[PDB]
Amino acid sequence: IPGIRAQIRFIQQVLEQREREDTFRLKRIKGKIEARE
Amino acid sequence: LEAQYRERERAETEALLARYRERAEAEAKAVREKAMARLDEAVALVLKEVLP
Amino acid sequence: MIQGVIQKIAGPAVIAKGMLGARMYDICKVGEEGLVGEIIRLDGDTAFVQVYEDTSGLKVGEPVVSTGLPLAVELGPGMLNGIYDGIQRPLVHALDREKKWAWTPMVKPGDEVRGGMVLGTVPEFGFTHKILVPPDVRGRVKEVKPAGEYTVEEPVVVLEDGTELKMYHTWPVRRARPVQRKLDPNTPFLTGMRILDVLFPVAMGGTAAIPGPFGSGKTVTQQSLAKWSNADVVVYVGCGERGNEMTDVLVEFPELTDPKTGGPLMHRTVLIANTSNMPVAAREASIYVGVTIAEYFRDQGFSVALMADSTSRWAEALREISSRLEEMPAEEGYPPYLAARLAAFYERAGKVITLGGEEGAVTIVGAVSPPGGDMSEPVTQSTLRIVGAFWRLDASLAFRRHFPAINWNGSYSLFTSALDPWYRENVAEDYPELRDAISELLQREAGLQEIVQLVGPDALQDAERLVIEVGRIIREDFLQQNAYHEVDAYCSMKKAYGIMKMILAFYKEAEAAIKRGVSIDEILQLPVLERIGRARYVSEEEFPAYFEEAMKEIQGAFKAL
Amino acid sequence: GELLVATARTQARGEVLEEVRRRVREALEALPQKPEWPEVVRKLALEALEALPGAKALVANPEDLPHLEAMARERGVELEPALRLGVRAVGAEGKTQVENSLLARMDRAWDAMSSKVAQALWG
Amino acid sequence: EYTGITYISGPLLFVENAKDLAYGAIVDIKDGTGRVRGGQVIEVSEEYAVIQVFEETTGLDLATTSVSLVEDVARLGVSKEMLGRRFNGIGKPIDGLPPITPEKRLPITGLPLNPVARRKPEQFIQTGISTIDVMNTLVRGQKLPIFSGSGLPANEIAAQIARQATVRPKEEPFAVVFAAMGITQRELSYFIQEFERTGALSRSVLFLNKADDPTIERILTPRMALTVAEYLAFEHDYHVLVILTDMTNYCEALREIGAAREEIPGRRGYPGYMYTDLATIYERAGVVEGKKGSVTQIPILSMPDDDRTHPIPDLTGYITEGQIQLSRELHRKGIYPPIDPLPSLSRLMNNGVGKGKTREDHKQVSDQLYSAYANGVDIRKLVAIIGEDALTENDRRYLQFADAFERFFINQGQQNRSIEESLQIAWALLSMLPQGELKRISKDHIGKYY
Ligand SMILES: Nc1ncnc2c1ncn2[C@@H]1O[C@H](COP(=O)(O)OP(=O)(O)O)[C@@H](O)[C@H]1O
Repeated sequence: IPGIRAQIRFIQQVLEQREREDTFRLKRIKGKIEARE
Repeated sequence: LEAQYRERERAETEALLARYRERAEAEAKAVREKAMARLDEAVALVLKEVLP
Repeated sequence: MIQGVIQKIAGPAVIAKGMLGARMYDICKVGEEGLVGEIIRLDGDTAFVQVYEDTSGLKVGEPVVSTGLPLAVELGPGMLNGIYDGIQRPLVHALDREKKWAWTPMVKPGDEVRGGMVLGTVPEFGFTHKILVPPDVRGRVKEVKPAGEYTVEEPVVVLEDGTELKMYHTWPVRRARPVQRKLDPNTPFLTGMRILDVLFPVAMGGTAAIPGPFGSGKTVTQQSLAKWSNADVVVYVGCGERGNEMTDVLVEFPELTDPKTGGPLMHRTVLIANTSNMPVAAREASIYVGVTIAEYFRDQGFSVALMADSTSRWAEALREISSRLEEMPAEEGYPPYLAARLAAFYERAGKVITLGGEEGAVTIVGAVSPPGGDMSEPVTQSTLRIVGAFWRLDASLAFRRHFPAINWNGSYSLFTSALDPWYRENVAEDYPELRDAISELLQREAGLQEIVQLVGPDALQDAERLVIEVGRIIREDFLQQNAYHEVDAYCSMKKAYGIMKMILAFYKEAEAAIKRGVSIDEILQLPVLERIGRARYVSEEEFPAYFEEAMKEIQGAFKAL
Repeated sequence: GELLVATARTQARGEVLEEVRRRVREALEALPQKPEWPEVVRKLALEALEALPGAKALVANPEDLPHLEAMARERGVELEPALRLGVRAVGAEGKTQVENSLLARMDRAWDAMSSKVAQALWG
Repeated sequence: EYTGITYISGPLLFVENAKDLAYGAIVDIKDGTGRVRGGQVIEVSEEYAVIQVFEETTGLDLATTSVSLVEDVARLGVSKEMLGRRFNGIGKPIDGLPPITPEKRLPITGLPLNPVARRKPEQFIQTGISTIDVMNTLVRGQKLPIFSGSGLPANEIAAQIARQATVRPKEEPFAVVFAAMGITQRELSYFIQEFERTGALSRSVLFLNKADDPTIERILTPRMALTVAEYLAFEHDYHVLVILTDMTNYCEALREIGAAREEIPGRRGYPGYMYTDLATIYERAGVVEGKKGSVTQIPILSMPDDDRTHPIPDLTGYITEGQIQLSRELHRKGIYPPIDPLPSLSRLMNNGVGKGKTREDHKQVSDQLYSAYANGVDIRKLVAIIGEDALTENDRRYLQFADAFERFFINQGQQNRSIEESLQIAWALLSMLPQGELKRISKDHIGKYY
């Protein structure tokens, strides 16, 4: 059961990894289009 | 045994280098003197390529 | 100033050119230095040119000349055995001007012809090249050469009293070659690989994407297909080359053999390199040059395979050209225009009824290389939306030594139903039912393993342990294939179904034995199991004998009870 | 000790190159205080207009002037900026900038033929 | 010919010329500076103005400041005498010795020589490390990355290979080119001392780029190194091993300027051109024409934030023939070298193994060890799920095999294992498994070698 929270925890952080950082290469690209224009 | 092995290398890592010092500088002298007589020929080759 | 121009400015990768008044949009232009470029922007007072190479070799005042071709390609005798690049040219001309070809007249003066009609034949390379009336040309054959020897530039025929025809023709790589109709996906492209042919079929003239991270085995699927697929000709666009992937293919493939004949595979191949030192323009045009050559061979009545290493790198080369042209960047800075273009490419795939009857086809297998596992844009995203087939090499399946490393849970062939009848009529009546049953097995295993990950495997009933036992045999004895073994490197259709029936028959017997209180431990160490495990290595039907060997062995287990 | 030799040759080999250069530059520095210097000065300025640039004018020390009013009278004209042993040129109003100097051209030589001079010295 | 600065924004400087425009790629020199300041022409803007990129800081530049055109790009002072010297990223001496006396002056972008043959990598390079030589053999012409992360001893491995590598009886001489990028002064002093003390320096050219050296000098470093390697291999017929640490640091510098260059950023803030610049480096490897020499690469790819999916390390995988991936988790368990045995591969491995190369059972043994280790590692997860006592007898053997593989095969007490030694350890550990469970070893090999 603390197996659940365990490896499955790795789960939430590859998940979370994936995008507050991915979602950001992006708010900033679009800036970048007419941010650059 | 180490006592007579460590002092072996030191009495060679002095003689060997100390010999290189005789070799190195004699080969320094040996590169200068070949250059310093057949030299104006070099100066000539250069000058002749700057004033064109 | 109609046919030539002079560089106004260069830097930032775009050459601005004064003149070139008759140049077409997307035509290749030639700089005096020998570099090529593509006309991208036509403006009232200049032409903007994308340079396919280093722009320091271009200076203001330099002369620029039209080529007249869309980016064009030459299509005639001399294509086979040839090695070109992104914009077709010896690894410069395209087709030998000196080489003599034996032209055989296949039309008489007075015959009425239309674009695609066959007027002559040339045994340029066995293959027999088929000389066709260029698309958009029809009328009456007023003059035609007799059976002799001629160079490409020579005129072999005149139509409508003066259009002159040669053995070759030019075509804009950017424009898909015309055809009467596209036929519906009906015939499978027999790969010889069990997982593909069975679960994720590719149809002759189908578009099936190959996608996954770097080093998952994407190219290898393509190369095995060429060594063994049922296409007569292969058009390999070995793009995204780097470090030495160019020299890796330069003197290597010239030695690779045709498993079918025992002759060089290059003897039925056309290579189209896309190296890093090449302009974004050339690599962009490479898929169009290849597809056109591919369409050319299918016109003869051949089934050709077009393997595109890869489109991720082609979209990066295109984004470089677009940004240099100052086109507005979107998602990941890619231009808006890409999705329609990429789709237009894959649309040129298909099995057709060629001009003058006869059937041929171009099957496309495209490599997918996302920036890094993200599997979004460019490549993957847009591609997986077009293609009908996707074979997902799985790095975890590879690390586990399960070959081919194709994920039977994440892969899909919209083509399964499209090709099932070919298998049912020519190989086995139970092909579809067998692959559906194996997939349900694998599907059930996946669900079971998820639960076991939580509550452990100790509570597992015998019925669930049996399903994992057989599921494992499917993975190890079927899904996994050894590309390095002289036998298992290729698995004929006949062998694929026979191995499937041995596994499925072992399953039924396994579930039947359990239902009669036979210990699973007794079945797990059944002697036939080790033979089923080495079945992929047998090159004789001795494999279907395993079915009877399985049944009697279970009987010996029904005996002991 | 083997390294102890190569470097001691390198220092020696250096000293000789650095003396061959010392002299080569002494020659040019004391070049103006001899004849055949005027024929040198003009021939430099010739290439300035003879090269890519369109014609306009050139400049030098005020002692290159006694030896530089020839094509000055042929619609060009001479002008110290301390030109030392060289002559700048102006191709137009848009400067263009072409400079033909003996020091500047020496430096484009001590690297062009670094081997040849060594080849003449030792080999 | 001389020009004048008309604009300065960070690394980008515009320069107007009244006569003769310098062509793209030419090196220009800024006048009036204490240290040499190079501007590389990038574009012709029109109106006699070019746009350039500085190779060092632009602080203190003024509009109107003078600039001269050198008449050419940048270059390598090529000579066999490059061996035994330590240089900067730009090829300037760092060892207090005189500047190189060139036999030829070569452009560095990869255009010079056209050295490569269209032949496959082949034949052995003995690194002296068992986990490479035995299980993931490096071959002449291959690109075999070291895949690591921050805190791991990737540089110790790189330095050890530099000291130890050879081409066992080859008629051709062997050389090392070692290039370091964005390293500290302490690291530079350490690398220098190591090459000098061991006598590894005698057969090596070393290029060192410091963290505080110009970003442009870092970009040029791998190009100086690859050009020297191609020269030695092609013109002198040598088998050359090039070691490049760290490609991720090279990428941080290239990425740093992409912004100043006006590009729309790609994923993770990287340059949109990441893969086609990186391709200019990984394309430069393989057998050279004549087949007397070859260029082999061992690039170090550290995971930023330990993420092997970051675009930099992820795009590097395709440029390699062998990959050695290091893992922090493994290092924290005290297993060194901290190689992930289920993520290290050999792309061209099959070309350097078997009868007449290593031994006939090499592929079978490698396949079986890889399969058993991967199963054993998964079973470590299963043990955590169910408990050790609930594991089957068969699974317990695979669990134990994973420990044996790590303790005995991966771990070497620094020690030069022959392929025969490595196969022997492999067979010894394989004995732990039931013979009936050796699915990937044909019976012919079991009888002959077990
Ligand atoms: N079918 C396969 N069998 C075994 N190893 C494979 C297979 N496919 C890929 N690999 C491993 O992955 C490496 C990279 O595969 P590749 O197809 O070249 O990658 P990519 O998907 O980037 O094209 C191969 O050199 C090999 O080591």
